[PDB]
Amino acid sequence: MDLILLMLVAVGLNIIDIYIMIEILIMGCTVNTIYSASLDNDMIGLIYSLIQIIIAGVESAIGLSILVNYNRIRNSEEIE
Amino acid sequence: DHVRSPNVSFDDIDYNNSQDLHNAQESLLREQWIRVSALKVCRKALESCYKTSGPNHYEDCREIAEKYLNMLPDHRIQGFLGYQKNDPSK
Amino acid sequence: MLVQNLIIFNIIGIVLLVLLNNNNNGILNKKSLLTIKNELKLKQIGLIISIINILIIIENWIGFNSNYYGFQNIERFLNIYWGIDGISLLLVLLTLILGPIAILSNWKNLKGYYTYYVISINMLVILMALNFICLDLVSFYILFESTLAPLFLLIGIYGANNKNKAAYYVLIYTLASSLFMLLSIVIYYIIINSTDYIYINNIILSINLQSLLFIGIIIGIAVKTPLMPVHTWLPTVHSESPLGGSILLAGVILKLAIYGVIRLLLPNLSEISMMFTPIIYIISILTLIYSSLITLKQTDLKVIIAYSSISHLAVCMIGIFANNLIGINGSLILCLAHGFVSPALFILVGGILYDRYHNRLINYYQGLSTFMPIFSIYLVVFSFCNTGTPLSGNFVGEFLSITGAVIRHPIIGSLTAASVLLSACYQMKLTNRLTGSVFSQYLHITNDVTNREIFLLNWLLIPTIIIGIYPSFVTNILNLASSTLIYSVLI
Amino acid sequence: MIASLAGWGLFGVTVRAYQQGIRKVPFSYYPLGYVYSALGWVAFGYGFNLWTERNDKLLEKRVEKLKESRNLRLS
Amino acid sequence: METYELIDSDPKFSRVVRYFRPSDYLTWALGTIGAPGLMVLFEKIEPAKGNTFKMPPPSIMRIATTIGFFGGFYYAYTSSTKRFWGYSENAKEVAKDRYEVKKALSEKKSPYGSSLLNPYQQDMSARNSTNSQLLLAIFPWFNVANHQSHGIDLRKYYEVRDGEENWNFTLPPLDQVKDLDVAQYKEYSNYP
Amino acid sequence: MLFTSLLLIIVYGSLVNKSHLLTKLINRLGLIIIIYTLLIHLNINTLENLSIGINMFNNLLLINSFNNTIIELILIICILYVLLISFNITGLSIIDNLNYSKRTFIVIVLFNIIGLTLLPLVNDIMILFIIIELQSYSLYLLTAIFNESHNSTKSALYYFIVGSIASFIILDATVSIYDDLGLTNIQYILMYIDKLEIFDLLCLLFGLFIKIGLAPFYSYSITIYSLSPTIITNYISLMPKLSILTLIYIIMHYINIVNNTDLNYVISFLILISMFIGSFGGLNVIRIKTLLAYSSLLNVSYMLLAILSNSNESIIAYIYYIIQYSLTHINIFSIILVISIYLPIMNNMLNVMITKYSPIEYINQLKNLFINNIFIAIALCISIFSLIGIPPLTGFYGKYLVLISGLNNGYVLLSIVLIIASSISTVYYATILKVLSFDTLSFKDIISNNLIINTSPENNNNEIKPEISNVISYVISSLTLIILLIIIQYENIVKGAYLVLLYNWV
Amino acid sequence: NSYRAALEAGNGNEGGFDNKVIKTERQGFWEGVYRRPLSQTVEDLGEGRGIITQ
Amino acid sequence: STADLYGLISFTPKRDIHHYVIRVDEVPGKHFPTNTTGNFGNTVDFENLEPRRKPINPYL
Ligand SMILES: CCCCCCCCCCCCCCCCCC(=O)OC[C@H](COP(=O)(O)OCCN)OC(=O)CCCCCCCCCCCCCCCCC
Ligand SMILES: CCCCCCCCCCCCCCCCCC(=O)OC[C@H](COP(=O)(O)OCCN)OC(=O)CCCCCCCCCCCCCCCCC
Ligand SMILES: CCCCCCCCCCCC(=O)OC[C@H](COP(=O)(O)OCC[N+](C)(C)C)OC(=O)CCCCCCCCCCC
Ligand SMILES: CCCCCCCCCCCC(=O)OC[C@H](COP(=O)(O)OCC[N+](C)(C)C)OC(=O)CCCCCCCCCCC
Ligand SMILES: CCCCCCCCCCCC(=O)OC[C@H](COP(=O)(O)OCC[N+](C)(C)C)OC(=O)CCCCCCCCCCC
Repeated sequence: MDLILLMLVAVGLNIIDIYIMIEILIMGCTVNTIYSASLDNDMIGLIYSLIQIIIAGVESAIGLSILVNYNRIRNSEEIE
Repeated sequence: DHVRSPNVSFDDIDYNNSQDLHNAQESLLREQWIRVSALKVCRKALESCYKTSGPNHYEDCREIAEKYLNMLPDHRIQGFLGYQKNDPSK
Repeated sequence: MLVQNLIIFNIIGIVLLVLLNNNNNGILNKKSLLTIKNELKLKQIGLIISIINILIIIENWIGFNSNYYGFQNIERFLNIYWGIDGISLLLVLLTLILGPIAILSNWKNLKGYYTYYVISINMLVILMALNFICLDLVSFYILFESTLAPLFLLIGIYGANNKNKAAYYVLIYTLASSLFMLLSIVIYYIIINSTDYIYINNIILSINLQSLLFIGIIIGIAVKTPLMPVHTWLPTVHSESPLGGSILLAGVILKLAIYGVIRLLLPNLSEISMMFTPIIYIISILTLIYSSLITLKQTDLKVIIAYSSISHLAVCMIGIFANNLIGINGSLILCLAHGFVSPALFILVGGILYDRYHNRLINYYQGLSTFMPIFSIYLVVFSFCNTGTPLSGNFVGEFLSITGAVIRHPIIGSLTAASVLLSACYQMKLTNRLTGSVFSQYLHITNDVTNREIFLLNWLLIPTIIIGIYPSFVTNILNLASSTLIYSVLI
Repeated sequence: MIASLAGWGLFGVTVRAYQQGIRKVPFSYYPLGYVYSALGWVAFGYGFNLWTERNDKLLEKRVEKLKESRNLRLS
Repeated sequence: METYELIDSDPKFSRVVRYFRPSDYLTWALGTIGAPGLMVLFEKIEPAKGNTFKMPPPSIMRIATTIGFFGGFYYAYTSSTKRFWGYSENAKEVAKDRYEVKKALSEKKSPYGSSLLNPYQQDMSARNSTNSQLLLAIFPWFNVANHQSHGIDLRKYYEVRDGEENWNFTLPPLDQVKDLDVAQYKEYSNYP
Repeated sequence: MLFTSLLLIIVYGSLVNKSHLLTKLINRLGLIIIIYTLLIHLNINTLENLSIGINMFNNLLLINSFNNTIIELILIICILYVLLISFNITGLSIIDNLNYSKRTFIVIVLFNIIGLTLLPLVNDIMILFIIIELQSYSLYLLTAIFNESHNSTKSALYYFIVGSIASFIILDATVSIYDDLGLTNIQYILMYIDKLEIFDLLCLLFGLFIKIGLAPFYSYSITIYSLSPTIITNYISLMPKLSILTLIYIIMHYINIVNNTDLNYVISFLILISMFIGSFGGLNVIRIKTLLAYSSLLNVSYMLLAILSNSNESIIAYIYYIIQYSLTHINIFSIILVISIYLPIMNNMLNVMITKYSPIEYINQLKNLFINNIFIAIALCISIFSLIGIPPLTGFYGKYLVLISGLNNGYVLLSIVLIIASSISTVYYATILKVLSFDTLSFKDIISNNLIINTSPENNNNEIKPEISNVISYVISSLTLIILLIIIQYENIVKGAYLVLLYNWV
Repeated sequence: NSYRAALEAGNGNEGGFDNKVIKTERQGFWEGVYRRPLSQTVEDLGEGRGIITQ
Repeated sequence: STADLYGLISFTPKRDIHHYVIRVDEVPGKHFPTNTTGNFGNTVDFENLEPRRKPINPYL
């Protein structure tokens, strides 16, 4: 019951909700990596996980920076 | 002046040597126009014989006309690609 | 050095015509001597160059041997080998002669931009001329599609009311089809590793792979020469295209397809041609019969001649696919004969009548012999030449092509004789109507044929009669070259 | 190689000439632009014919290793 | 291909700068003053403002020199490196390298030098900096450590070539040179 | 050279005042930085010594003669691109002041160039997922450089969201490969090419397919390109494809080791659909940037046919195609950025709103270009004719070489479709050429002082004042003749393509 | 059946052509030859309009 | 000659799971940051290492 694209119902109906879903999806790839690194007793995989957390952090900032500028644009009249 | 025909049968050459393959194509052509010319001379006799004989042209030109009809089907330009690209022995 | 002289001279000539005219754009108003008298000093340069190109081929003609087998004047320019044989000599010669007549036909019936028009005509003439003197399938294609760029722009800029409709038709019909020829050219380059003529003439391919190559190439040929049922682009183009475009289009461009059969099909796909020859005859003969019945029920003046050219290009294809020297020689002579009579008709129909009365509806005109006697004289003569009169060059082409078909297939090839009757119906019905009954009430009496218009007709009529009366000027050159295409084994 | 370099030098001149038509100015405007363009495209010409001459020495040596490999298949 | 003798597959930063031919400094000289010149030439080709020539601000002529300086060094750095790898003529350099390496061996000192890095870190610093010059255009990285993964056989410094017998060098066997792999693991095979 | 001077420009950028003259001169320093990088790169990198492939930085990056060429291609296109902002394109301040307001425009470009060049060189999944982000982020920042605009910002937000999804798809595939094998380096993975799940490399490509805008993901690329300013769309519609099509080719080179038949069918399904959508898509459109966006999709479709076939003829076809389509794309967007000075001015109907970000937005704004500037129109016609495929322009050999590699590997269906989509596409390239010239003679006698160029004052009325800047006109002239006159050097240039090697050797 | 797969199995034309080796068995789809047995032409083209007879 | 040159270059040698190019020029694990000899599973001895697979540069 994922082949019916059920997850789209679970997403909210705002742009900020789309941002959340992406970060949840990227977090799924880190938990899988930590699962793989620990079982193999490999510290190379845990380095990958650290990079995924750091890189996905930057992407969050750039997304909200664009959204904040975009939201400011509508209320950018500044007449007074 | 009057350059001759370099008689070269395809079965003697290897087609890779392009200069040879050109000779075997040209030679097969130049021996086919000679047969057409010999047809014209043979038919040039049939016309003169027919007129001079008059009513006798069924007997005084019998062999000439017979030979002309026998040689007519195959005394025409046939080209080299027919025999170049085919091997009759198989 | 033919090609090296030919390309360089025109490239030099194009730059000369570019420099003189476009130097005066600047910021200043066009008060210039060159554009005085409708750019007369820039048209004359263009007319001189098209005459000079004729002198280039003649320089290499006197060295040409009519007895040596193979390609002559073999030269490597731009990493491409260029050669001339018996067939390529006459088609290049014919192409260059139509150069000056195309320019001279539109000498004083354009609204402007004569410099652009002149350069476009020369580029079409040179690229067509270069197309017969290449030596590989790839180079054949390059000069077979480069003409689209000037031809698409020439029709759109200098066209009739429906030029937009026709500009698409010439561009897309000749590209959506010739692309199907690019596939077959590419297949040769993959399995043989070269597209050179002599290299691929000696290689036999499997029975299936010849059919796949034949279809890909016949598709690009059956469109370039209008053959049913993909003939529905030429009549539109001929109606809308300018007089210079119509002269070159039905004079040389449509003959490229006949020459395309010689280079791309007969030698290297020889076996499959014999398999396709009965199919070609059914397609061609129905093209002849239909395109002559369709012409009966037409109305437009220039469209009527457009369908006439299709019928006389079906006779060429019937003759060329015959497997004998009689069919092949007559098919080539007819292309040469049709290279002068067909352009001449467009001068009468779309270059004299249209340039004065500015209409193309056959209902208006009748009885033009009353006040235009000289126009009628060339109308009747070029009508009887176009129908296959014995003293014309069309008859020699039409007799040998019909006789060549009968030798290959005596039963279905007999239907090729329909061209003798059908060409008389639609053609004379035009000539009978244009020169019959009282002078039309819709047309005012105007100037008769001028000196310029007389000149073109006299220099498009004489080559037609000369070939008709004594075609040995043409047959002797072709006899060696045409004998190579024949494929037959007699035991 | 002077035969080849002159070809590029002419090609560089034509670019400058074609540029004037873009800018809508008479072709006799600031003639030095033709010399500068000719020198520039000769410099690219010199560095091009070297690149082609350098290729030929590379390609033939790679060809030799290819013909040996073909003879193994042709055996 | 125009190969030569492979002096050092991973030349050290201090040795690359040392082996700068006089032409190499000239290249660095051009690049340091070429960048201010190119800014001037650009104004000649088309001015930034107006339709007339105007020399760029003196402040820009200062930063452009800095870009040219750090830009022209790498052209010198890359030119010298190709002589070590064997991609460029190195007859002059081979003479210099063999003299120093022979001098190092003669004095019972390592050719590479003493290091502050344990045997793993030497190996690690080899992989990071080796062939880094192939990306020196994109971003800098240099071999600043005294490691030993230089991809050579030290016995090629033992045999005497032409024109070297005059130096009168005596070379001990490799098992007695300080700071080498063969002369370090004498007590424990795990530790140097 | 990039890293050392990019930091210098970042510090120097904010130290000096914000003035369009200082910003423009700083942009020129960006041009000088890129030029030095090319000289330094060409000096140390050769095709002869990189044929084997040389590992760098602990085997994180691997460079060979194939990735090396694209790096040289990326740098050269950027040099021509920076000429659009380092020099005047039109001359009039109103339309050219948009390129000089943002100081960090050149800085962001240099951030992207570092990302662009290193992406083909990735040899480990850890550095793949990083380098794709360094390039991907630089695109989102670039699309939002003009934050006053409403369309440019909404483009970047739409671009950020889809690009993040593509990054997650790419990230997930690399984690899946890591979970099966436990290894990271691609060369280590090659040992286990027969035992990992091969479709996980396809899931990796599906991420890269999104970023270059391949159907069915084409929807966002057309929208984004049609909205961003013309100065921005010229860079984001070409550069990401240069540095990703090369990476796709390297991955496809690895995948063809096993020669999975199921994987070819899935990719061929995408190739087949893209030619359909890229051809029928542009038939009914009014915007010029939307048309070129559909043209980009179709020419990406043609290149991917060569990549999928992936034989020794693919390298010759792909190397030649990527170079010629890049110059042509630069040539067209250079012309469209210059012919904005012939627009008419009102003195209404349809209330058509034209903004200073995209002065040329509809195709019918090219009318009478044959009249206004005939030499420019011929350059535009030649560029358009190349994309059509009129021989012997550079475009013709691009399709001729793709068909050779496509047919050599048995892609008979896709080859026939590629030709049909080449014929269908010709309709909406001829529309551009119809607009320019087809009404020349009906408008030869026109009274019109209402052009944008006519606003500039007359300086002397005696001296000859050229209508266009020197540098931008020369680039158009240099690229126009390369496309038209490639027939001379084609045999030699193709020989240069023979020498490019990707583990062919013998 | 593609040319590449056929070429790698010896069904292509990599080693050039020769005309003394006349193959009785029908050639492959992609294979090319200089010369062919007459009986194959008779099977394909059929006797008639110039093959063997006139 | 032009046909023979293109025949050689355009040929694509078959690669399968048995023969393909791996650009690994050494063996990992000679030195580890800490605890170099772990479970004593690292059997490969670098003192007696067999010669590696050198790449074949075709231009040399
Ligand atoms: C309690 C159970 C709970 C299970 C949770 C899921 C419930 C089922 C939800 C729908 C399932 C449909 C997909 C089924 C799995 C995906 C297909 C698959 O993996 O194969 C299974 C099935 C048969 O496979 P089989 O032949 O047995 O393979 C054996 C090989 N040794 O393959 C099939 O033949 C299935 C038929 C699919 C073909 C028709 C549907 C495809 C066309 C519509 C697709 C929708 C649009 C997608 C467009 C793609 C976008 C480009
Ligand atoms: C002799 C040589 C000639 C060469 C060309 C020969 C082939 C030409 C084919 C033309 C035949 C169909 C065209 C004319 C039929 C009219 C189609 C149409 O108008 O749509 C009808 C239908 C909806 O009806 P309606 O919108 O009301 O239209 C009424 C018009 N009287 O809407 C429909 O039914 C549309 C059908 C759905 C579209 C399916 C598209 C699938 C692909 C079709 C081919 C496209 C090329 C694909 C490959 C290239 C791209 C990858
Ligand atoms: C045989 C080998 C030829 C190779 C060289 C070709 C040179 C082309 C001309 C360049 C100069 C130019 O673009 O100039 C433009 C010229 C001349 O315009 P005009 O009417 O005099 O301008 C007058 C302007 N007034 C009225 C304001 C003063 O017109 C042309 O465009 C005609 C020739 C090219 C048309 C088609 C080009 C597409 C080619 C596609 C691949 C074949
Ligand atoms: C108003 C103006 C309209 C246009 C008018 C037409 C102008 C004609 C100009 C003639 C020039 C000429 O003659 O050039 C000739 C020279 C010399 O040739 P070579 O070096 O010996 O090469 C040998 C050539 N073979 C082997 C065919 C003989 O080659 C050139 O320079 C080549 C032109 C540049 C080609 C473009 C690609 C190069 C960069 C690569 C980018 C991918
Ligand atoms: C000595 C060997 C090096 C050659 C020079 C190379 C750089 C050119 C700098 C010259 C000075 C300059 O640009 O001067 C400015 C001139 C003229 O400008 P204008 O258009 O008349 O503007 C008006 C100027 N007034 C007011 C003085 C009249 O512009 C040119 O010449 C433009 C030529 C374009 C560059 C050609 C080089 C192409 C190289 C291609 C490599 C891929």
